[PDB]
Amino acid sequence: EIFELKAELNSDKKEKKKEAVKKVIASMTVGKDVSALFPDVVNCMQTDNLELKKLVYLYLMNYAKSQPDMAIMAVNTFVKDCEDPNPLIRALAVRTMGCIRVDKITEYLCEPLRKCLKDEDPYVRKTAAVCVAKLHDINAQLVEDQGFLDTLKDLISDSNPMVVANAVAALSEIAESHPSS
Amino acid sequence: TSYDYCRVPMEDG
Amino acid sequence: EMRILMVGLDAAGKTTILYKLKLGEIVTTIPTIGFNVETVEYKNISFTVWDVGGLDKIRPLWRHYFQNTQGLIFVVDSNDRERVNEAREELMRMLAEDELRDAVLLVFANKQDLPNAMNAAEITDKLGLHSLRHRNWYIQATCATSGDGLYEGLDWLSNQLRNQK
Amino acid sequence: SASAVYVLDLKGKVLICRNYRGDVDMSEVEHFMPILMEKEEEGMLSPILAHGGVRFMWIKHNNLYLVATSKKNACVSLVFSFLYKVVQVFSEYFKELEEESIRDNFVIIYELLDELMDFGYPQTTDSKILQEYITQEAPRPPATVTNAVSWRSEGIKYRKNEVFLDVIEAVNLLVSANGNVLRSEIVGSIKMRVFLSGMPELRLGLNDKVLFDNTGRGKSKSVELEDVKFHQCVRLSRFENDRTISFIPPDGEFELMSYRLNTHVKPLIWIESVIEKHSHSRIEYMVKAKSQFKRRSTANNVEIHIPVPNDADSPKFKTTVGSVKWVPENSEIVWSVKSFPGGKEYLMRAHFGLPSVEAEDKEGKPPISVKFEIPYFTTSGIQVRYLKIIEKSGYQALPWVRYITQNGDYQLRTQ
Ligand SMILES: Nc1nc2c(ncn2[C@@H]2O[C@H](COP(=O)(O)OP(=O)(O)OP(=O)(O)O)[C@@H](O)[C@H]2O)c(=O)[nH]1
Ligand SMILES: [Mg+2]
Repeated sequence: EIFELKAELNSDKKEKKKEAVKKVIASMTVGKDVSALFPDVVNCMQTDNLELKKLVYLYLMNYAKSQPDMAIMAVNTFVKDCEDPNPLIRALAVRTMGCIRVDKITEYLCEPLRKCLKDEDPYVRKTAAVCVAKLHDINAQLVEDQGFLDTLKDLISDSNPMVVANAVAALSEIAESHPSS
Repeated sequence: TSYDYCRVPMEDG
Repeated sequence: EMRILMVGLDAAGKTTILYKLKLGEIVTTIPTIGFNVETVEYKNISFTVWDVGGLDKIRPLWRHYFQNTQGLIFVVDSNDRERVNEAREELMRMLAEDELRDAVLLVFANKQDLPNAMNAAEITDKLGLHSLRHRNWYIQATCATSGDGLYEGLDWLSNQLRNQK
Repeated sequence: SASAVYVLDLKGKVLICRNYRGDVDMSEVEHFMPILMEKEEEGMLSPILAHGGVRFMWIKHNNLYLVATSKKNACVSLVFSFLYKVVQVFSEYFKELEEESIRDNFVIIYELLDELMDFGYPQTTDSKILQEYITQEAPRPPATVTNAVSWRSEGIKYRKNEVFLDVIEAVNLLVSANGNVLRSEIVGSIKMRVFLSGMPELRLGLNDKVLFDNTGRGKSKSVELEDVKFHQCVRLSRFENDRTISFIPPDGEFELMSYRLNTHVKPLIWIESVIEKHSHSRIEYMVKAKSQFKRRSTANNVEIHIPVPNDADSPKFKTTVGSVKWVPENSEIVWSVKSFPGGKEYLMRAHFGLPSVEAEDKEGKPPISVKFEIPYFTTSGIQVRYLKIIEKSGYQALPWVRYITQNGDYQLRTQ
């Protein structure tokens, strides 16, 4: 029942893995326990097709809580996607990064988020400013140890006020979690 | 809608 | 249109030679916690290459790819004598499965720029590649920064994938 | 500060789901519908339900519940305005939003629920700008998505340059059983349809009372706009300075401003109704509808609803002008007049029966509520004066307007 799905998923044709992952997140929509098919969609993730990678990021976001040890095979792909010339796929990878709620993963993700805060193109900056708050939701002292807050306050003094608005939102999110020290 | 418009002036100098 | 792996202990220059076969550059690469997959179209065969890193927490996650696996390339660590023993142990733990049984073997002596790195005969005797039944194995000395020995290994791989002219 | 935007159906199962923070478990929506059916039978229904530490902000669409769960002290009005904007975005991608649209377009709806909100914060919800890289048919995000002018994509070129305006009135009214007016306010809404090329800086001009008192024309007819709610696009600091309406319009239909003022003028359509409800026998409706406005105007397709009892039978309708259909679904008569000229006074007599065995429960008294529509006429008397198209390129556009008077909740209570 799922074995044909995995066999069609471990193919090499575009139209096979694309219909495979659409069938997967169609079964995820109706509420079927598709958590056991985790490490086979991760193999067919690195594609240049962008309508497909949103579905795989969706699967990585809805099923990293249930499979915490299996989700270690994604960090290289996110830190690869956070250097691509397309800014949409960078901000897509960045807002996919923080929602993965695994404590063992956030220790490696601090460097590309640090780079994307210092990016030029403001779309990925207004994504990464909220992703800082996503990361502070998981481990608060890790973000203070990495020193993102002093970099986060520098986007408040930036122009192009959407990055300013998301940075003020994230800072008000983090300062609510602090004891007001 | 079967209703028709009325043009307005531009500058109102 | 064949899949192929690149496994081995970490910091062995394997994603370096992967992106050297991909583009032809020597890129700055982090220690690969996850994995890389690209393809290299070469001699009318798309070499779909599956590099997996060699960190301690990601070695047991190699069995999740071993369902429907066709080929294998193992890359040694010639310059770390204290870790090549546990690299051989991870290899024989990988070679102790009846699931990956049809794959060919291809060993790359990598990072051949230091004088301390061994030749293409001593690594075989340290690993014991002769006593591996049903393993059509072959060794190759590869220098990562120059790119030598890579196309020869790909050509022997093409002679192993198809068994015809 | 939402946590998980859920979209349910009328049975309570999940049509589509999208969590952001993980502070609310994905099985917490299973406690929504039993809690709603529990609160339904004690009159303590609320848009904010409560399950321990998980609150359920929800709205009701056609067949859909857009539950947005939260755990902490969420900014509630943020969540509800987000949910109605999500409704508007889905109804701008989809011609209707029903159960048949979620399970057939899940390719794009997960993308939208990933794009509109991250970590519980709305960040990009203008649907027309969002049509440019999230399509059902991908390039870089346009510069309009990041720039300060975030509702108008530069590079749109049309053949003509048409500026359409619809200054649509909506008379609210509430007349008590005594025959006196309790509340009478007009909620008007200028609704534009812009077909312009370039980056225009329009300057709409009204006959505002404050602008004329600060101008010096304080003896002509000027509307006292008691409150104005402009769109995002209007420069609000410049409006607070000198009542000036300056903006860069979006591309397509939108609602520019929503003015709201009171009315010391008589109601437009008056419903003088009498009810001879004899017990157990019958009921007579010697209702009349006079039009208090000017003789020239022509109220199109009005529908004067009058609520009847629940169990009426054998109708008889002695009218003068305009037919009567009897709708027992809503349990009311719909005295539909096709064209209702001003100054006239039309009489209508409805006559039902009533069952001789009495009812078991009470009935309730809904109000007489008309559905009128008057073109080319404003009750408020607002007059747009000018519309200065300002473009760096330089052309002449054709600004068109039309005035429609509608109803809002034009209710008249019964005895
Ligand atoms: N001097 C020298 N150093 C090399 C050479 N090849 C690889 N290295 C070093 O070895 C490291 C490993 O190379 P990579 O391929 O980028 O990393 P990897 O082998 O995939 O190891 P993981 O990413 O942890 O899986 C590099 O960072 C280099 O510093 C080489 O030919 N000469
Ligand atoms: Mg690597």
